[PDB]
Amino acid sequence: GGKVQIINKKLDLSNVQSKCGSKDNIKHVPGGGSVQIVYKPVDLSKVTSKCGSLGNIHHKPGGGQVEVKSEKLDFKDRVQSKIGSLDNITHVPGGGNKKIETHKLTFREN
Amino acid sequence: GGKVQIINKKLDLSNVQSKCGSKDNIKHVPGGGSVQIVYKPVDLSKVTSKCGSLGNIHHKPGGGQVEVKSEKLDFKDRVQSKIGSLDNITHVPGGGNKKIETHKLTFREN
Amino acid sequence: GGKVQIINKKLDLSNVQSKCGSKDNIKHVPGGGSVQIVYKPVDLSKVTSKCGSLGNIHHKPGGGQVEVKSEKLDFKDRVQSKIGSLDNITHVPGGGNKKIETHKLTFREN
Amino acid sequence: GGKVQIINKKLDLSNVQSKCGSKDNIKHVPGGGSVQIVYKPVDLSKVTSKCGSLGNIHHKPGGGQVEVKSEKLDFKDRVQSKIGSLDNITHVPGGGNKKIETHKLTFREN
Amino acid sequence: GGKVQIINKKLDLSNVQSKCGSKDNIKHVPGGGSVQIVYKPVDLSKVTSKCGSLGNIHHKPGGGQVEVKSEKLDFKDRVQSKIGSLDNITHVPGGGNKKIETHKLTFREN
Repeated sequence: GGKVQIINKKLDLSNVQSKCGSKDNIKHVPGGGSVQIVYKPVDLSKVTSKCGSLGNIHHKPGGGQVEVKSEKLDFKDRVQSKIGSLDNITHVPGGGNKKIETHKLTFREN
Repeated sequence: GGKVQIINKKLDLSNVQSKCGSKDNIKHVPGGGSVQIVYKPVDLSKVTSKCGSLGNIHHKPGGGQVEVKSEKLDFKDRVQSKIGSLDNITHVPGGGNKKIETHKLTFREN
Repeated sequence: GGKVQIINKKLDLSNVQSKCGSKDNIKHVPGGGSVQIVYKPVDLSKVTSKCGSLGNIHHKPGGGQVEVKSEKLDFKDRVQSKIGSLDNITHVPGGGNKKIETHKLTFREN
Repeated sequence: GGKVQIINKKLDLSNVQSKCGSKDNIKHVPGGGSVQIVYKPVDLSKVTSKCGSLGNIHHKPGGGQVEVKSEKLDFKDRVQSKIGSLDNITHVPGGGNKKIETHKLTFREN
Repeated sequence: GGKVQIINKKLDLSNVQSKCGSKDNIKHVPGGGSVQIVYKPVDLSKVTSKCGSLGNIHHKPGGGQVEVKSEKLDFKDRVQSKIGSLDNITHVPGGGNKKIETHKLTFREN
Protein backbone atom coordinates (compact mmCIF):
# COMPACT_ATOMS: atom_id res chain seq x y z
CA GLY A 1 0.00 0.00 0.00
CA GLY A 2 0.86 3.68 0.12
CA LYS A 3 1.91 5.22 3.43
CA VAL A 4 1.21 8.94 3.93
CA GLN A 5 3.14 10.55 6.79
CA ILE A 6 2.96 14.23 7.76
CA ILE A 7 4.94 15.94 10.52
CA ASN A 8 4.18 19.51 11.58
CA LYS A 9 6.07 21.32 14.34
CA LYS A 10 6.10 24.97 15.44
CA LEU A 11 3.97 26.21 12.56
CA ASP A 12 2.04 29.48 12.44
CA LEU A 13 -0.97 29.66 10.12
CA SER A 14 -3.06 32.81 9.65
CA ASN A 15 -5.90 33.50 7.22
CA VAL A 16 -7.55 36.93 7.29
CA GLN A 17 -10.54 37.84 5.11
CA SER A 18 -11.95 41.35 5.47
CA LYS A 19 -14.75 43.15 3.62
CA CYS A 20 -14.83 40.58 0.80
CA GLY A 21 -17.85 39.82 -1.37
CA SER A 22 -20.13 42.52 0.01
CA LYS A 23 -22.94 43.95 -2.12
CA ASP A 24 -23.73 47.62 -1.52
CA ASN A 25 -26.02 50.11 -3.28
CA ILE A 26 -27.67 47.93 -5.93
CA LYS A 27 -30.88 49.09 -7.62
CA HIS A 28 -33.06 46.82 -9.77
CA VAL A 29 -35.64 48.87 -11.67
CA PRO A 30 -37.18 46.83 -14.51
CA GLY A 31 -40.37 47.91 -16.20
CA GLY A 32 -40.81 51.23 -17.96
CA GLY A 33 -44.12 50.33 -19.57
CA SER A 34 -42.90 47.28 -21.49
CA VAL A 35 -45.01 44.22 -22.36
CA GLN A 36 -42.96 41.14 -21.40
CA ILE A 37 -39.89 41.30 -19.15
CA VAL A 38 -38.09 38.16 -17.98
CA TYR A 39 -35.75 39.42 -15.26
CA LYS A 40 -33.39 36.65 -14.11
CA PRO A 41 -29.91 37.98 -13.28
CA VAL A 42 -27.72 35.20 -11.90
CA ASP A 43 -24.76 35.62 -9.54
CA LEU A 44 -22.11 32.92 -8.98
CA SER A 45 -19.29 35.09 -7.61
CA LYS A 46 -16.95 33.02 -5.39
CA VAL A 47 -14.49 34.88 -3.08
CA THR A 48 -12.38 32.20 -1.41
CA SER A 49 -9.44 32.52 0.97
CA LYS A 50 -7.42 29.66 2.42
CA CYS A 51 -4.15 29.05 4.25
CA GLY A 52 -2.36 25.77 4.93
CA SER A 53 -5.04 23.35 3.77
CA LEU A 54 -4.77 19.84 2.33
CA GLY A 55 -6.95 17.70 0.10
CA ASN A 56 -8.42 14.23 0.40
CA ILE A 57 -6.34 11.13 1.11
CA HIS A 58 -8.05 8.11 -0.45
CA HIS A 59 -6.79 4.58 -1.07
CA LYS A 60 -8.01 2.95 -4.30
CA PRO A 61 -11.01 5.29 -4.87
CA GLY A 62 -12.49 3.43 -7.81
CA GLY A 63 -16.06 2.68 -8.84
CA GLY A 64 -19.07 4.82 -9.63
CA GLN A 65 -18.84 8.51 -8.74
CA VAL A 66 -16.32 9.28 -5.99
CA GLU A 67 -15.71 12.84 -4.72
CA VAL A 68 -17.73 14.20 -7.65
CA LYS A 69 -19.07 17.75 -7.34
CA SER A 70 -21.76 18.53 -9.93
CA GLU A 71 -23.53 21.85 -10.50
CA LYS A 72 -26.29 22.31 -13.08
CA LEU A 73 -28.25 25.49 -13.79
CA ASP A 74 -31.25 25.34 -16.13
CA PHE A 75 -32.51 28.74 -17.28
CA LYS A 76 -34.26 27.85 -20.54
CA ASP A 77 -36.91 30.48 -21.24
CA ARG A 78 -39.83 30.35 -23.73
CA VAL A 79 -41.31 33.85 -24.30
CA GLN A 80 -44.21 34.35 -26.72
CA SER A 81 -45.98 37.58 -27.62
CA LYS A 82 -48.92 38.27 -29.92
CA ILE A 83 -50.02 41.87 -30.49
CA GLY A 84 -52.64 42.90 -33.03
CA SER A 85 -51.49 46.52 -33.10
CA LEU A 86 -49.06 48.53 -30.95
CA ASP A 87 -49.05 52.33 -31.12
CA ASN A 88 -46.84 54.78 -29.22
CA ILE A 89 -48.36 58.17 -30.08
CA THR A 90 -47.29 61.62 -28.86
CA HIS A 91 -50.04 63.85 -30.28
CA VAL A 92 -49.54 67.49 -29.28
CA PRO A 93 -51.78 69.76 -31.39
CA GLY A 94 -52.85 73.32 -30.65
CA GLY A 95 -50.56 75.90 -29.14
CA GLY A 96 -49.29 76.85 -25.70
CA ASN A 97 -46.41 76.20 -23.29
CA LYS A 98 -46.16 72.41 -23.49
CA LYS A 99 -43.30 70.20 -22.31
CA ILE A 100 -43.82 66.45 -22.74
CA GLU A 101 -41.23 63.98 -21.43
CA THR A 102 -41.63 60.28 -22.19
CA HIS A 103 -39.23 57.52 -21.11
CA LYS A 104 -36.68 60.10 -19.94
CA LEU A 105 -33.86 58.59 -17.87
CA THR A 106 -31.34 60.74 -16.01
CA PHE A 107 -28.19 59.61 -14.19
CA ARG A 108 -26.24 62.21 -12.18
CA GLU A 109 -23.31 60.63 -10.35
CA ASN A 110 -21.82 63.92 -9.08
CA GLY B 1 -3.39 -1.24 3.21
CA GLY B 2 -2.49 2.43 3.36
CA LYS B 3 -1.41 3.93 6.68
CA VAL B 4 -2.06 7.64 7.21
CA GLN B 5 -0.11 9.20 10.08
CA ILE B 6 -0.25 12.88 11.09
CA ILE B 7 1.75 14.54 13.87
CA ASN B 8 1.04 18.11 14.96
CA LYS B 9 2.95 19.87 17.73
CA LYS B 10 3.03 23.52 18.86
CA LEU B 11 0.91 24.80 16.00
CA ASP B 12 -0.99 28.10 15.92
CA LEU B 13 -4.01 28.33 13.61
CA SER B 14 -6.06 31.50 13.17
CA ASN B 15 -8.90 32.25 10.76
CA VAL B 16 -10.51 35.70 10.87
CA GLN B 17 -13.49 36.66 8.70
CA SER B 18 -14.87 40.18 9.09
CA LYS B 19 -17.65 42.03 7.27
CA CYS B 20 -17.77 39.48 4.43
CA GLY B 21 -20.80 38.78 2.26
CA SER B 22 -23.05 41.49 3.67
CA LYS B 23 -25.85 42.98 1.56
CA ASP B 24 -26.59 46.65 2.19
CA ASN B 25 -28.86 49.18 0.46
CA ILE B 26 -30.54 47.04 -2.20
CA LYS B 27 -33.74 48.25 -3.87
CA HIS B 28 -35.96 46.02 -6.03
CA VAL B 29 -38.52 48.12 -7.91
CA PRO B 30 -40.09 46.12 -10.76
CA GLY B 31 -43.27 47.25 -12.43
CA GLY B 32 -43.68 50.59 -14.16
CA GLY B 33 -47.01 49.75 -15.77
CA SER B 34 -45.83 46.70 -17.72
CA VAL B 35 -47.97 43.67 -18.61
CA GLN B 36 -45.95 40.56 -17.68
CA ILE B 37 -42.87 40.67 -15.45
CA VAL B 38 -41.11 37.50 -14.31
CA TYR B 39 -38.74 38.70 -11.58
CA LYS B 40 -36.41 35.89 -10.47
CA PRO B 41 -32.92 37.18 -9.64
CA VAL B 42 -30.75 34.37 -8.29
CA ASP B 43 -27.78 34.73 -5.93
CA LEU B 44 -25.16 31.99 -5.40
CA SER B 45 -22.32 34.13 -4.02
CA LYS B 46 -19.98 32.01 -1.82
CA VAL B 47 -17.50 33.82 0.49
CA THR B 48 -15.42 31.10 2.13
CA SER B 49 -12.46 31.37 4.50
CA LYS B 50 -10.47 28.47 5.93
CA CYS B 51 -7.21 27.80 7.74
CA GLY B 52 -5.45 24.51 8.38
CA SER B 53 -8.16 22.12 7.21
CA LEU B 54 -7.93 18.63 5.73
CA GLY B 55 -10.14 16.53 3.49
CA ASN B 56 -11.65 13.07 3.76
CA ILE B 57 -9.60 9.94 4.44
CA HIS B 58 -11.35 6.95 2.86
CA HIS B 59 -10.13 3.41 2.20
CA LYS B 60 -11.38 1.83 -1.04
CA PRO B 61 -14.35 4.21 -1.58
CA GLY B 62 -15.87 2.39 -4.53
CA GLY B 63 -19.45 1.70 -5.56
CA GLY B 64 -22.43 3.88 -6.32
CA GLN B 65 -22.16 7.55 -5.40
CA VAL B 66 -19.62 8.27 -2.64
CA GLU B 67 -18.97 11.81 -1.35
CA VAL B 68 -20.98 13.22 -4.26
CA LYS B 69 -22.28 16.78 -3.91
CA SER B 70 -24.97 17.61 -6.49
CA GLU B 71 -26.71 20.96 -7.02
CA LYS B 72 -29.46 21.47 -9.59
CA LEU B 73 -31.39 24.68 -10.26
CA ASP B 74 -34.40 24.58 -12.60
CA PHE B 75 -35.63 28.01 -13.71
CA LYS B 76 -37.39 27.17 -16.97
CA ASP B 77 -40.02 29.84 -17.64
CA ARG B 78 -42.94 29.76 -20.13
CA VAL B 79 -44.39 33.28 -20.66
CA GLN B 80 -47.29 33.83 -23.06
CA SER B 81 -49.03 37.10 -23.93
CA LYS B 82 -51.97 37.83 -26.22
CA ILE B 83 -53.03 41.45 -26.74
CA GLY B 84 -55.64 42.53 -29.27
CA SER B 85 -54.45 46.15 -29.31
CA LEU B 86 -52.00 48.10 -27.15
CA ASP B 87 -51.95 51.91 -27.28
CA ASN B 88 -49.70 54.32 -25.37
CA ILE B 89 -51.18 57.73 -26.19
CA THR B 90 -50.08 61.15 -24.95
CA HIS B 91 -52.81 63.43 -26.33
CA VAL B 92 -52.26 67.05 -25.30
CA PRO B 93 -54.49 69.37 -27.38
CA GLY B 94 -55.52 72.93 -26.61
CA GLY B 95 -53.19 75.47 -25.08
CA GLY B 96 -51.90 76.38 -21.64
CA ASN B 97 -49.02 75.67 -19.24
CA LYS B 98 -48.81 71.88 -19.48
CA LYS B 99 -45.97 69.63 -18.33
CA ILE B 100 -46.54 65.88 -18.80
CA GLU B 101 -43.97 63.38 -17.51
CA THR B 102 -44.41 59.69 -18.31
CA HIS B 103 -42.04 56.90 -17.25
CA LYS B 104 -39.46 59.44 -16.07
CA LEU B 105 -36.65 57.88 -14.02
CA THR B 106 -34.10 59.99 -12.15
CA PHE B 107 -30.96 58.80 -10.35
CA ARG B 108 -28.98 61.36 -8.32
CA GLU B 109 -26.06 59.73 -6.52
CA ASN B 110 -24.53 62.99 -5.22
CA GLY C 1 3.40 1.26 -3.20
CA GLY C 2 4.22 4.96 -3.11
CA LYS C 3 5.24 6.54 0.19
CA VAL C 4 4.50 10.25 0.64
CA GLN C 5 6.40 11.91 3.49
CA ILE C 6 6.17 15.60 4.43
CA ILE C 7 8.13 17.36 7.18
CA ASN C 8 7.33 20.94 8.20
CA LYS C 9 9.19 22.78 10.95
CA LYS C 10 9.17 26.45 12.02
CA LEU C 11 7.04 27.64 9.12
CA ASP C 12 5.08 30.89 8.96
CA LEU C 13 2.06 31.01 6.64
CA SER C 14 -0.06 34.13 6.13
CA ASN C 15 -2.90 34.77 3.68
CA VAL C 16 -4.59 38.18 3.72
CA GLN C 17 -7.58 39.03 1.52
CA SER C 18 -9.03 42.52 1.84
CA LYS C 19 -11.85 44.27 -0.04
CA CYS C 20 -11.89 41.68 -2.82
CA GLY C 21 -14.89 40.86 -5.00
CA SER C 22 -17.21 43.56 -3.65
CA LYS C 23 -20.03 44.93 -5.81
CA ASP C 24 -20.86 48.60 -5.24
CA ASN C 25 -23.17 51.05 -7.03
CA ILE C 26 -24.79 48.82 -9.66
CA LYS C 27 -28.01 49.93 -11.38
CA HIS C 28 -30.16 47.61 -13.50
CA VAL C 29 -32.75 49.61 -15.43
CA PRO C 30 -34.26 47.53 -18.26
CA GLY C 31 -37.46 48.55 -19.97
CA GLY C 32 -37.94 51.85 -21.76
CA GLY C 33 -41.23 50.91 -23.37
CA SER C 34 -39.98 47.85 -25.25
CA VAL C 35 -42.05 44.75 -26.10
CA GLN C 36 -39.96 41.71 -25.10
CA ILE C 37 -36.90 41.93 -22.85
CA VAL C 38 -35.07 38.82 -21.65
CA TYR C 39 -32.75 40.13 -18.93
CA LYS C 40 -30.36 37.39 -17.75
CA PRO C 41 -26.91 38.77 -16.92
CA VAL C 42 -24.68 36.04 -15.51
CA ASP C 43 -21.73 36.51 -13.14
CA LEU C 44 -19.05 33.84 -12.55
CA SER C 45 -16.27 36.06 -11.19
CA LYS C 46 -13.90 34.04 -8.95
CA VAL C 47 -11.48 35.95 -6.66
CA THR C 48 -9.34 33.31 -4.95
CA SER C 49 -6.41 33.68 -2.57
CA LYS C 50 -4.36 30.86 -1.08
CA CYS C 51 -1.09 30.30 0.76
CA GLY C 52 0.74 27.06 1.48
CA SER C 53 -1.92 24.59 0.33
CA LEU C 54 -1.60 21.07 -1.08
CA GLY C 55 -3.75 18.88 -3.29
CA ASN C 56 -5.18 15.40 -2.96
CA ILE C 57 -3.07 12.33 -2.22
CA HIS C 58 -4.75 9.27 -3.74
CA HIS C 59 -3.44 5.75 -4.33
CA LYS C 60 -4.64 4.08 -7.55
CA PRO C 61 -7.65 6.38 -8.15
CA GLY C 62 -9.11 4.48 -11.07
CA GLY C 63 -12.67 3.68 -12.10
CA GLY C 64 -15.70 5.78 -12.92
CA GLN C 65 -15.52 9.47 -12.07
CA VAL C 66 -13.01 10.30 -9.32
CA GLU C 67 -12.44 13.88 -8.08
CA VAL C 68 -14.47 15.19 -11.03
CA LYS C 69 -15.85 18.72 -10.76
CA SER C 70 -18.54 19.45 -13.36
CA GLU C 71 -20.35 22.74 -13.97
CA LYS C 72 -23.10 23.15 -16.56
CA LEU C 73 -25.10 26.30 -17.30
CA ASP C 74 -28.09 26.09 -19.65
CA PHE C 75 -29.39 29.47 -20.84
CA LYS C 76 -31.11 28.52 -24.09
CA ASP C 77 -33.80 31.12 -24.83
CA ARG C 78 -36.70 30.93 -27.32
CA VAL C 79 -38.22 34.41 -27.93
CA GLN C 80 -41.13 34.85 -30.36
CA SER C 81 -42.93 38.06 -31.29
CA LYS C 82 -45.87 38.69 -33.61
CA ILE C 83 -47.01 42.27 -34.21
CA GLY C 84 -49.63 43.25 -36.77
CA SER C 85 -48.52 46.88 -36.88
CA LEU C 86 -46.12 48.93 -34.74
CA ASP C 87 -46.16 52.74 -34.95
CA ASN C 88 -43.98 55.23 -33.06
CA ILE C 89 -45.53 58.59 -33.96
CA THR C 90 -44.51 62.06 -32.78
CA HIS C 91 -47.28 64.25 -34.22
CA VAL C 92 -46.82 67.90 -33.25
CA PRO C 93 -49.08 70.13 -35.39
CA GLY C 94 -50.20 73.68 -34.69
CA GLY C 95 -47.94 76.30 -33.20
CA GLY C 96 -46.68 77.31 -29.76
CA ASN C 97 -43.80 76.71 -27.34
CA LYS C 98 -43.51 72.92 -27.50
CA LYS C 99 -40.63 70.75 -26.30
CA ILE C 100 -41.11 66.99 -26.70
CA GLU C 101 -38.49 64.57 -25.35
CA THR C 102 -38.85 60.85 -26.08
CA HIS C 103 -36.42 58.14 -24.96
CA LYS C 104 -33.91 60.75 -23.82
CA LEU C 105 -31.07 59.30 -21.72
CA THR C 106 -28.58 61.49 -19.87
CA PHE C 107 -25.42 60.41 -18.03
CA ARG C 108 -23.51 63.05 -16.05
CA GLU C 109 -20.56 61.52 -14.20
CA ASN C 110 -19.12 64.84 -12.95
CA GLY D 1 6.80 2.53 -6.41
CA GLY D 2 7.57 6.23 -6.35
CA LYS D 3 8.57 7.85 -3.07
CA VAL D 4 7.78 11.56 -2.65
CA GLN D 5 9.66 13.27 0.19
CA ILE D 6 9.38 16.96 1.09
CA ILE D 7 11.31 18.77 3.84
CA ASN D 8 10.46 22.34 4.83
CA LYS D 9 12.29 24.24 7.56
CA LYS D 10 12.23 27.91 8.60
CA LEU D 11 10.09 29.05 5.68
CA ASP D 12 8.09 32.27 5.49
CA LEU D 13 5.08 32.34 3.15
CA SER D 14 2.93 35.43 2.61
CA ASN D 15 0.08 36.01 0.15
CA VAL D 16 -1.65 39.40 0.15
CA GLN D 17 -4.64 40.20 -2.07
CA SER D 18 -6.13 43.68 -1.78
CA LYS D 19 -8.96 45.38 -3.68
CA CYS D 20 -8.97 42.76 -6.45
CA GLY D 21 -11.95 41.89 -8.62
CA SER D 22 -14.31 44.57 -7.31
CA LYS D 23 -17.14 45.89 -9.48
CA ASP D 24 -18.01 49.55 -8.95
CA ASN D 25 -20.34 51.95 -10.77
CA ILE D 26 -21.93 49.68 -13.39
CA LYS D 27 -25.16 50.74 -15.12
CA HIS D 28 -27.27 48.38 -17.23
CA VAL D 29 -29.88 50.33 -19.18
CA PRO D 30 -31.36 48.20 -22.00
CA GLY D 31 -34.56 49.18 -23.72
CA GLY D 32 -35.08 52.45 -25.55
CA GLY D 33 -38.35 51.45 -27.16
CA SER D 34 -37.06 48.40 -29.01
CA VAL D 35 -39.09 45.27 -29.84
CA GLN D 36 -36.97 42.26 -28.81
CA ILE D 37 -33.92 42.53 -26.55
CA VAL D 38 -32.06 39.46 -25.31
CA TYR D 39 -29.76 40.82 -22.59
CA LYS D 40 -27.34 38.12 -21.39
CA PRO D 41 -23.90 39.55 -20.56
CA VAL D 42 -21.65 36.85 -19.12
CA ASP D 43 -18.71 37.38 -16.75
CA LEU D 44 -16.01 34.75 -16.12
CA SER D 45 -13.25 37.02 -14.78
CA LYS D 46 -10.87 35.04 -12.51
CA VAL D 47 -8.48 37.00 -10.22
CA THR D 48 -6.31 34.40 -8.49
CA SER D 49 -3.39 34.83 -6.10
CA LYS D 50 -1.31 32.05 -4.58
CA CYS D 51 1.96 31.54 -2.73
CA GLY D 52 3.82 28.33 -1.98
CA SER D 53 1.20 25.81 -3.11
CA LEU D 54 1.56 22.29 -4.48
CA GLY D 55 -0.56 20.06 -6.68
CA ASN D 56 -1.95 16.56 -6.33
CA ILE D 57 0.20 13.52 -5.55
CA HIS D 58 -1.44 10.43 -7.05
CA HIS D 59 -0.09 6.92 -7.61
CA LYS D 60 -1.26 5.21 -10.81
CA PRO D 61 -4.30 7.47 -11.44
CA GLY D 62 -5.73 5.52 -14.35
CA GLY D 63 -9.27 4.67 -15.39
CA GLY D 64 -12.33 6.73 -16.23
CA GLN D 65 -12.18 10.43 -15.41
CA VAL D 66 -9.70 11.32 -12.66
CA GLU D 67 -9.17 14.90 -11.46
CA VAL D 68 -11.21 16.17 -14.42
CA LYS D 69 -12.63 19.69 -14.18
CA SER D 70 -15.33 20.36 -16.80
CA GLU D 71 -17.17 23.63 -17.44
CA LYS D 72 -19.92 23.97 -20.05
CA LEU D 73 -21.95 27.10 -20.82
CA ASP D 74 -24.93 26.83 -23.18
CA PHE D 75 -26.27 30.19 -24.40
CA LYS D 76 -27.97 29.19 -27.65
CA ASP D 77 -30.68 31.75 -28.42
CA ARG D 78 -33.58 31.50 -30.92
CA VAL D 79 -35.13 34.95 -31.57
CA GLN D 80 -38.03 35.34 -34.00
CA SER D 81 -39.87 38.52 -34.97
CA LYS D 82 -42.82 39.09 -37.31
CA ILE D 83 -44.00 42.66 -37.94
CA GLY D 84 -46.62 43.58 -40.52
CA SER D 85 -45.55 47.23 -40.66
CA LEU D 86 -43.19 49.32 -38.53
CA ASP D 87 -43.26 53.12 -38.77
CA ASN D 88 -41.12 55.66 -36.90
CA ILE D 89 -42.71 58.99 -37.83
CA THR D 90 -41.73 62.49 -36.68
CA HIS D 91 -44.52 64.63 -38.15
CA VAL D 92 -44.11 68.30 -37.21
CA PRO D 93 -46.39 70.47 -39.38
CA GLY D 94 -47.55 74.02 -38.72
CA GLY D 95 -45.33 76.68 -37.23
CA GLY D 96 -44.10 77.73 -33.81
CA ASN D 97 -41.21 77.19 -31.37
CA LYS D 98 -40.88 73.40 -31.50
CA LYS D 99 -37.97 71.28 -30.27
CA ILE D 100 -38.40 67.51 -30.63
CA GLU D 101 -35.76 65.13 -29.25
CA THR D 102 -36.08 61.40 -29.95
CA HIS D 103 -33.62 58.73 -28.80
CA LYS D 104 -31.14 61.38 -27.67
CA LEU D 105 -28.30 59.98 -25.56
CA THR D 106 -25.84 62.22 -23.72
CA PHE D 107 -22.67 61.19 -21.86
CA ARG D 108 -20.80 63.87 -19.90
CA GLU D 109 -17.84 62.40 -18.02
CA ASN D 110 -16.44 65.74 -16.80
CA GLY E 1 10.19 3.81 -9.64
CA GLY E 2 10.92 7.52 -9.61
CA LYS E 3 11.88 9.18 -6.34
CA VAL E 4 11.06 12.88 -5.95
CA GLN E 5 12.90 14.64 -3.12
CA ILE E 6 12.58 18.33 -2.25
CA ILE E 7 14.47 20.19 0.48
CA ASN E 8 13.58 23.76 1.44
CA LYS E 9 15.37 25.70 4.16
CA LYS E 10 15.27 29.38 5.17
CA LEU E 11 13.13 30.47 2.23
CA ASP E 12 11.09 33.67 2.01
CA LEU E 13 8.09 33.68 -0.34
CA SER E 14 5.90 36.73 -0.91
CA ASN E 15 3.06 37.26 -3.39
CA VAL E 16 1.29 40.64 -3.42
CA GLN E 17 -1.71 41.38 -5.66
CA SER E 18 -3.24 44.84 -5.41
CA LYS E 19 -6.09 46.49 -7.33
CA CYS E 20 -6.05 43.84 -10.07
CA GLY E 21 -9.02 42.92 -12.25
CA SER E 22 -11.41 45.58 -10.97
CA LYS E 23 -14.25 46.85 -13.16
CA ASP E 24 -15.17 50.51 -12.67
CA ASN E 25 -17.52 52.87 -14.52
CA ILE E 26 -19.07 50.56 -17.12
CA LYS E 27 -22.30 51.56 -18.87
CA HIS E 28 -24.39 49.16 -20.97
CA VAL E 29 -27.01 51.06 -22.95
CA PRO E 30 -28.45 48.89 -25.75
CA GLY E 31 -31.66 49.81 -27.49
CA GLY E 32 -32.21 53.07 -29.34
CA GLY E 33 -35.47 52.01 -30.96
CA SER E 34 -34.13 48.96 -32.78
CA VAL E 35 -36.12 45.80 -33.59
CA GLN E 36 -33.97 42.83 -32.52
CA ILE E 37 -30.93 43.15 -30.26
CA VAL E 38 -29.03 40.11 -28.99
CA TYR E 39 -26.76 41.52 -26.28
CA LYS E 40 -24.32 38.86 -25.04
CA PRO E 41 -20.90 40.34 -24.22
CA VAL E 42 -18.62 37.68 -22.74
CA ASP E 43 -15.70 38.27 -20.36
CA LEU E 44 -12.96 35.67 -19.71
CA SER E 45 -10.24 37.98 -18.37
CA LYS E 46 -7.84 36.06 -16.07
CA VAL E 47 -5.48 38.07 -13.80
CA THR E 48 -3.29 35.50 -12.04
CA SER E 49 -0.38 35.99 -9.64
CA LYS E 50 1.72 33.24 -8.09
CA CYS E 51 4.99 32.79 -6.22
CA GLY E 52 6.89 29.61 -5.44
CA SER E 53 4.30 27.05 -6.56
CA LEU E 54 4.71 23.53 -7.90
CA GLY E 55 2.63 21.25 -10.09
CA ASN E 56 1.27 17.74 -9.71
CA ILE E 57 3.46 14.73 -8.89
CA HIS E 58 1.86 11.61 -10.38
CA HIS E 59 3.26 8.11 -10.90
CA LYS E 60 2.12 6.36 -14.09
CA PRO E 61 -0.95 8.57 -14.75
CA GLY E 62 -2.34 6.58 -17.65
CA GLY E 63 -5.87 5.69 -18.69
CA GLY E 64 -8.95 7.69 -19.56
CA GLN E 65 -8.85 11.41 -18.77
CA VAL E 66 -6.39 12.35 -16.02
CA GLU E 67 -5.91 15.95 -14.85
CA VAL E 68 -7.95 17.16 -17.83
CA LYS E 69 -9.41 20.67 -17.62
CA SER E 70 -12.11 21.29 -20.26
CA GLU E 71 -13.99 24.52 -20.93
CA LYS E 72 -16.73 24.82 -23.55
CA LEU E 73 -18.79 27.91 -24.36
CA ASP E 74 -21.77 27.59 -26.73
CA PHE E 75 -23.14 30.92 -27.98
CA LYS E 76 -24.82 29.87 -31.23
CA ASP E 77 -27.56 32.39 -32.02
CA ARG E 78 -30.44 32.09 -34.53
CA VAL E 79 -32.04 35.52 -35.22
CA GLN E 80 -34.93 35.85 -37.66
CA SER E 81 -36.80 39.00 -38.67
CA LYS E 82 -39.75 39.52 -41.02
CA ILE E 83 -40.97 43.06 -41.69
CA GLY E 84 -43.59 43.93 -44.28
CA SER E 85 -42.57 47.59 -44.44
CA LEU E 86 -40.23 49.73 -42.33
CA ASP E 87 -40.35 53.53 -42.60
CA ASN E 88 -38.25 56.11 -40.75
CA ILE E 89 -39.87 59.41 -41.71
CA THR E 90 -38.94 62.93 -40.58
CA HIS E 91 -41.75 65.02 -42.08
CA VAL E 92 -41.38 68.70 -41.18
CA PRO E 93 -43.69 70.83 -43.37
CA GLY E 94 -44.89 74.37 -42.74
CA GLY E 95 -42.70 77.07 -41.27
CA GLY E 96 -41.50 78.16 -37.85
CA ASN E 97 -38.62 77.68 -35.40
CA LYS E 98 -38.24 73.90 -35.49
CA LYS E 99 -35.31 71.81 -34.24
CA ILE E 100 -35.70 68.04 -34.57
CA GLU E 101 -33.03 65.70 -33.16
CA THR E 102 -33.30 61.96 -33.83
CA HIS E 103 -30.81 59.33 -32.65
CA LYS E 104 -28.37 62.02 -31.53
CA LEU E 105 -25.52 60.67 -29.40
CA THR E 106 -23.09 62.96 -27.57
CA PHE E 107 -19.92 61.98 -25.70
CA ARG E 108 -18.08 64.70 -23.74
CA GLU E 109 -15.11 63.28 -21.85
CA ASN E 110 -13.76 66.65 -20.65
